[PDB]
Amino acid sequence: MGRLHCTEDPVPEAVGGDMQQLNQLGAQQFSALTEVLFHFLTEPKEVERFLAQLSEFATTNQISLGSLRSIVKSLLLVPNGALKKSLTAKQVQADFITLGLSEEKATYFSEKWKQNAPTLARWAIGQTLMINQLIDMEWKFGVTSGSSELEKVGSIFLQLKLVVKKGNQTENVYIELTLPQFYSFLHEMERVRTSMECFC
Amino acid sequence: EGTPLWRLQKLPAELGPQLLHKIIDGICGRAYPVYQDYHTVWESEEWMHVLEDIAKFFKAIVGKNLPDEEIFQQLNQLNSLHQETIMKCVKSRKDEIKQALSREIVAISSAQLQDFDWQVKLALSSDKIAALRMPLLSLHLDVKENGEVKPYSIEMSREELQNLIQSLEAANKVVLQLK
Amino acid sequence: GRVSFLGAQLPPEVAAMARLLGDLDRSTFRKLLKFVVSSLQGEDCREAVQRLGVSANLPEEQLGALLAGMHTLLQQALRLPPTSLKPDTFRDQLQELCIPQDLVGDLASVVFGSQRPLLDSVAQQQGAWLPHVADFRWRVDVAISTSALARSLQPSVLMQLKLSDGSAYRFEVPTAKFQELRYSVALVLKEMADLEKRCERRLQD
Amino acid sequence: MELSESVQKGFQMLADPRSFDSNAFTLLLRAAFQSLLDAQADEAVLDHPDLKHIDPVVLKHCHAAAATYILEAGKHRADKSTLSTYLEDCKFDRERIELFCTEYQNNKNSLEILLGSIGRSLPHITDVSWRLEYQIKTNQLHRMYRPAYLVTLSVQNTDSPSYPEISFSCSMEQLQDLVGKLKDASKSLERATQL
Amino acid sequence: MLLELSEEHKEHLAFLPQVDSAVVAEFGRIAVEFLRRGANPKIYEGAARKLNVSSDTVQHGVEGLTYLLTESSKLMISELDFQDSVFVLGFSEELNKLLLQLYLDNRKEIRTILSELAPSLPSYHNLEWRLDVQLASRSLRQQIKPAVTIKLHLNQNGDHNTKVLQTDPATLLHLVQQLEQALEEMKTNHCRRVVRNIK
Amino acid sequence: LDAKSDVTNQLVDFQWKLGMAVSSDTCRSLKYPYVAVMLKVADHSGQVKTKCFEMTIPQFQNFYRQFKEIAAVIETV
Amino acid sequence: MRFRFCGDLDCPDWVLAEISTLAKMSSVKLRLLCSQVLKELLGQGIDYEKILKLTADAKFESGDVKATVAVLSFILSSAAKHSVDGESLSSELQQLGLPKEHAASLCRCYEEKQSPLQKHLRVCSLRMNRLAGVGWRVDYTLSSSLLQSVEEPMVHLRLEVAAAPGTPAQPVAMSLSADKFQVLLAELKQAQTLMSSLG
Amino acid sequence: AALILRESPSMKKAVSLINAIDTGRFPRLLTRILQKLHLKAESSFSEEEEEKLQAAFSLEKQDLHLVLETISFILEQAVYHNVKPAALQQQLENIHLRQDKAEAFVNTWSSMGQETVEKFRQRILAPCKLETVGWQLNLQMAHSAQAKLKSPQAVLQLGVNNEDSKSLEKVLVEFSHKELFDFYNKLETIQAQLDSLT
Amino acid sequence: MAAGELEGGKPLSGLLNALAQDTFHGYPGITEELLRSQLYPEVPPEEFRPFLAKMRGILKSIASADMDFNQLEAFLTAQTKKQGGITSDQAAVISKFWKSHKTKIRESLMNQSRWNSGLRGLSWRVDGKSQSRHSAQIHTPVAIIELELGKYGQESEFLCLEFDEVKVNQILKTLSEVEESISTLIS
Amino acid sequence: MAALTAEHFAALQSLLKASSKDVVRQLCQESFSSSALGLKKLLDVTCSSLSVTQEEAEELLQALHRLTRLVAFRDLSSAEAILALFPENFHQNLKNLLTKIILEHVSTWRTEAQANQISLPRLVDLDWRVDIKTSSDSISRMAVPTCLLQMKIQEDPSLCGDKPSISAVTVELSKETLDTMLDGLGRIRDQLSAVASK
Repeated sequence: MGRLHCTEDPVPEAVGGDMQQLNQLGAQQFSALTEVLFHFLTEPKEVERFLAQLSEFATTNQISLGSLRSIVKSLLLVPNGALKKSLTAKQVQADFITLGLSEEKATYFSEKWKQNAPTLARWAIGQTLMINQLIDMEWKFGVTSGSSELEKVGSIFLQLKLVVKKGNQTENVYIELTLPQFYSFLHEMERVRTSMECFC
Repeated sequence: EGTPLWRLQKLPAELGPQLLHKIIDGICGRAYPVYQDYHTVWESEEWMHVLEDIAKFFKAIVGKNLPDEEIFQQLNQLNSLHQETIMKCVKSRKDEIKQALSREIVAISSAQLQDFDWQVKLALSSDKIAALRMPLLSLHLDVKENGEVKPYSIEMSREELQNLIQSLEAANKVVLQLK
Repeated sequence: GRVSFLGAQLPPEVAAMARLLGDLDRSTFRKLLKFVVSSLQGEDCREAVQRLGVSANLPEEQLGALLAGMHTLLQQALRLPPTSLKPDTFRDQLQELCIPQDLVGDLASVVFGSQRPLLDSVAQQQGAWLPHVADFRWRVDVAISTSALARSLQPSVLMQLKLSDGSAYRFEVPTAKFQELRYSVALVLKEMADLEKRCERRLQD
Repeated sequence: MELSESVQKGFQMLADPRSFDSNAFTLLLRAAFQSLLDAQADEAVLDHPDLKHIDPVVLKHCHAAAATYILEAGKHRADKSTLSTYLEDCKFDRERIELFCTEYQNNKNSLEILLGSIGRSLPHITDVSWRLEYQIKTNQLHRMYRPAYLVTLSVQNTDSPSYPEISFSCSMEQLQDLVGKLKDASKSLERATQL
Repeated sequence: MLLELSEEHKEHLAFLPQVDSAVVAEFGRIAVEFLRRGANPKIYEGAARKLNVSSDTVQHGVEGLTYLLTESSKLMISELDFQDSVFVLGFSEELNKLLLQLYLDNRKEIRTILSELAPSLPSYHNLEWRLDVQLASRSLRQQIKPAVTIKLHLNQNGDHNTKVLQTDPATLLHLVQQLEQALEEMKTNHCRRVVRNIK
Repeated sequence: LDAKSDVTNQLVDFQWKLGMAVSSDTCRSLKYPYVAVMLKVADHSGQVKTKCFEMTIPQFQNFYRQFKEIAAVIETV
Repeated sequence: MRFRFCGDLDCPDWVLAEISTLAKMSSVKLRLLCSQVLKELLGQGIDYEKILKLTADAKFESGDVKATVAVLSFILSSAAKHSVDGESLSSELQQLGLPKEHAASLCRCYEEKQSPLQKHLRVCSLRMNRLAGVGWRVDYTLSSSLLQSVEEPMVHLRLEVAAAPGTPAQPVAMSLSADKFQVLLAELKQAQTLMSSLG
Repeated sequence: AALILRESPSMKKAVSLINAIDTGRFPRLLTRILQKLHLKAESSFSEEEEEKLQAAFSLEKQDLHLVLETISFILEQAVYHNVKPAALQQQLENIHLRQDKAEAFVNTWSSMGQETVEKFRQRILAPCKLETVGWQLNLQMAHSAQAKLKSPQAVLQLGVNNEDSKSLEKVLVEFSHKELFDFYNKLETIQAQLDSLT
Repeated sequence: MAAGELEGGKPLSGLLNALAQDTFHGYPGITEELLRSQLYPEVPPEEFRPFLAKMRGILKSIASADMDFNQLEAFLTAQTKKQGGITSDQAAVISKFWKSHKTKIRESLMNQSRWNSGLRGLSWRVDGKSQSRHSAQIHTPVAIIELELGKYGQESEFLCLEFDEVKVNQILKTLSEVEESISTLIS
Repeated sequence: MAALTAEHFAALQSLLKASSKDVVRQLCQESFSSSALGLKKLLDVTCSSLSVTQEEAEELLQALHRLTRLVAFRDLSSAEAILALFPENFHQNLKNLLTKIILEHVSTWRTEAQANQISLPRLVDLDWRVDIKTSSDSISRMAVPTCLLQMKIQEDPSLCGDKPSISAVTVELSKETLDTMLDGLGRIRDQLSAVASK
């Protein structure tokens, strides 16, 4: 095989045979397979759905599940490397042609990439590391009227609940602030905001 | 620049052997030296700094098991009296440090048995039968985990003890192939 | 009517004591009595019992028998109120136990002297079993505004509690549940008052 | 009694009048016993001139040998016959044998007390306390009118001296059942003695 | 005591005098089942739609009847107190007899339900014991140390819990003696005076 | 200077061991070679703590390669 | 005076009473009930509908079937605990007053099950946990940061510790040096050799 | 008037879907949603109820989720501003909700809004809150160190929830009448402060 | 006895596969009654069970032993020549099974041997620092790291860390000492 | 509310045994301030300062606790407010000294009661750093902002046990999350401004 953008490592000849099988499959079959692949790419965690739709493809086309999973992986290779490298559709199409996909079908898959890559990229960024990401926040203002020490009181306060992500776990943090501490908190958060707006 | 012993140079050599020996005993898990014997030599911050630096040096020297020509070259910084003091303090007892280091290598794992005791009982009778007359053993284990020691207890019949003995013998028939 | 302070029969411990003390040195008996009374007051004495024993040349088994029997006797005598255990009944029942009259008088000095009300004040301390309130505190607030609601003005009471075992708790309660708590407490207080006034009279009948 | 070579070699040197005079040997035994039973023991135990004239390596080796043998003799409940037999195997003379066995017998019970102190045991019950109450009314039921008991056992954590309490409640049938099974547990000792 | 109804509970019961006595008896059976099985609003719907009545009124009726059965089983009022209660409610003697029958046939079972709402106190379940003798240990290989091993079974909140314990024989004889004295104190006269007079 | 780093954890030390398993009661020939690593860590919670883990040689080599990528990136950025 | 089947005590008042409730059943039905109780002691359980249909025609209440199951399970446990024989059981039962054919009906059941029941009671005696199993791995260490050559074995041990048969075991997992492992093996062999002289 | 409701393409899609769905069944489902709106722990429908809802609407799953989410956001804003029904009707008209659906919306709001407003008003934010109270009353008769007692004792239980553990707790206390009188005086002082707040 | 007749290649291969899946891959849905009712529905349990058990024991004896095909042929020779032995066909299918399933089982045994916590994975990013309350600019990047860890059969632990360039270099040197040890020992 | 008694007044009259008024100031501030843990030490301080017995010290410290807490609770911060508490037989030369002492400390006692009143975990410091993510295990090149936020939070040892165990929390915010949180926080400002404008 020629040089590829989606992989720096060599590729098995079985991928080339599968690409000729993409040329052997009919246009409707190749389209349905492409839709199954983009379904897996966009929602791979729905493994039961993926298995259902690939079993449907198997029984529709009389293709054995081993060959189906082979041609799937052989064709997912390029989308996978394109997502890794953030490749352009031109490079993806050139890699398909290099692997052996006929130019029309590589153009079709290139267009189906063009129409999906941004949401796929957003999903993949959503997979990167975030530390203690804020899920949600709640707040309650109030005026204290009394206590065990004072019959009448003038203190004013703010309570917050912060909801926090800790891997698969979650946590709730409860805190209380005085009014001047609320003012200083909001002032510091505005200093953050202008510092964030400097670069966003 | 210099090796961590550079701090040692100030110590009077007639006080060196006791300090270095008692710190090596500390490496062996025995009692470390009392600060009162040396508070005239070092401030308490410098005292804890020497207690780190000397142990780190002796551990480093013996861990790479370097030959004494390379040790001596690694002591070109030391004064000759200290050079000879440290050289004898290494060559006289490096093997206690090596056994301590292999014990610390066993500590690179999640849990360790510190120590154990065993007791043998005869049970005469129970609320179920007046003539139970059953021999029993209790094994007590003290296992380090998460930085603390947990007590465990495992009672055994004669049959359970036999199964344990047979499986331990099966392990020993392997250990004897390697040791 | 009279009641046997030991109960229906003497326990073997007090018989074993009574047979041992029949010729004991009164000074050593007085020391042992001081130790027993101090240990009923909550102190601890193993070093004083030991140095007395070696000083008195008393074997460990004889000291144990003496201490155990005197403790059982005085604990049973304290269990009855001193009005019911009238001093004639006490002296007579110890005479039936064949205690020498000097030691009967010495035990009476424990059971009827100023040590008596202190020991009573200590005996009452067993009665809890479940921890009493240690202290209670509160804060009452008006929310005014909330993430879900531009305005609210609902009151709420924050409350915090500590218990004599060292447990402590903090919780907040809405006004309706506070009214339910206040009603329940007033009800139970009324029922307790009525029950006390019934029992205090009917047990006179 | 199975023993290490280091022990028997130490005793084979303790055997010899030229290595140690029989008085020096006896003083070295005294030093060993002190080094076992005194918590304040220290190297100053070797400072006596009948000791200090021996080579310090041999002195310290034989001190450790003596202490190890004393510990093993205590553990296995050695006696004058087995002691004399082992010392004859170590070629001791009759007087040094008798001086050993007499000093062992002099110290034996402190060593028995020492060795039996080792090891853990289950939390041990120390006392019981009870309260008796009449249940009268409750959140929903106003007619309860029934007796109940509130019981507490005081215990020590024998493994770490500290004193929790276990507390529970009994109806009269549960208390009678508990008492009956404690009585059976007591008669167990009589039946085991007469079994 | 008299189970005087609240004005709300009066208004609740005042529905039933319009219902046919056989259907008031059916509502009684449903209510005294709901005391144990819990309520089911489909019954309120069906019965109201059969009566050509609004379902809220039947719901209020049935639940007022359940509250009457609960409070009467909590108090254990006499037959004549219950009769006076339904008379001041103003029910007809047909319904008074019906309600009295519904009460007397089930108040015990309701109490066997309502007792579960008392607060949970830990309580005894069972005791197990074993006499055993220690004979050797790693440090001291002949000895004789008897003890009574014990296992205590307890429950709370309907759970199961256990404790492992030990005692010497002298302490065990002291435990027996003390807990025997606990039982003797229910035979003494003062407690028998309380139990009889404070009925 | 201020503890701007305190918002993240810090590695106090890295220690490693190389070994081979030889057998188990389930298999006479469990010839599995492995690297064990012990990490000692200090943190904003206080008290120095340690974690240990064990990984096979290909997993170790992937970890080492990933640190080579981190180095190459922080050199490139 | 005393009953040998009560362990040289007097018979409990509730047993001496409830054996008269046993006397009210027929001898063949008592035989069947005794067999089902022996199955219960062997752990096979018992079922309310069985003991009802064995007894409901004799107007047994639920409390009567429960109490007769209780007394049977008691007397047969006490019989097996003291390992007393069927003729002695029949004698003490006649001294209590159980009819001759009823006593013989109990003995014909007990005389078969006594040895199995005593074996079961020996197995069912109190235990401070049980060792369900052992696992191990032996490894060899080549080098470390702390020693550029080690060349030393190490052992991993797991004890599966359980409360009772069928309870889920928990793994006590620990690593040992080869020295402590060999010392542990030698000490356990000593404890076994001692214990084999006591059994 | 100030803006009450955000306008966006996702809301425009959702209201276009809402206009395609019938007006007949919609207010019943919205009422169930409105009944559940204050509940965080569960969906307004079971998976089988959600399935039959999707079968009735015939929508694809994410379109039904967009519908239900936007009506939830609508009701959250209606709660937050305590919106007057006519103002909500005008606001929905500016969203281009069909007039019959705007009527069905404000009739639904009239049916449950104050009730749901009150259910939001009573919500407690603290990590722990009191749930229930119960009591037991006994007469003490004797104990291991004194006899001929006559002391009444009341045990009190406070039922509680912890929202960090998500579990019950049952605190238990005793009072010797003296502490119960003191505790009652403290509770009456709390009541005096709650009254004086009025 | 039916054990001598369960020879049907398709159902017997299905049974042998399902026993390997249950015993080694831990498949929960496979049971004696299911295996019987699918594969040998007419064979009564009392005659399927003994063969089912004995063939499982043979499979365990092979799988636990790392039998090569000569040791396997010898073992199958014993299991066929002995009274109550398996048939030559049963040996042949056991041979073809081992000949087609060896590595997957052995790999499962290696994977099962967990003792120390595993490295389940590593995730990382490098952030360039900028504005802060400490200084209007900060002049260095940092690596933000997190290992995922845990014992076998338990939820994952997570351990997150921050390194500067100096720490990254020190870690790389340390790991290179490991690679040089490995390469020296395998060379 | 808890109030003084004749025995508290009799105990208070012991306070004239002070060797100097600084003793009076100290015992007032301590008996207002002291926990049940502090009373054990304050008893010995009182005995050392006044030669009283431990029981007389206990009665005096109880009387001063009751008095100072009552004064703070009712805000009896005026002479016409405080001077009527003491009975007509009280020591007037104590009456004036103790009055002026109380009227000087009450402002401090009033001030610190707003800290000693109960709260959820209280903020005590905060820190933040904003950084740019540049590369990852998954995307080789990127450029977006992130904020690291940190808070240090105290808990009450009364709940926390032996120590207040001051502990740290960090939060990471993307810009959409920060803008949403400020579209929270600003609402507090706006509603407080509205209430002040009301």
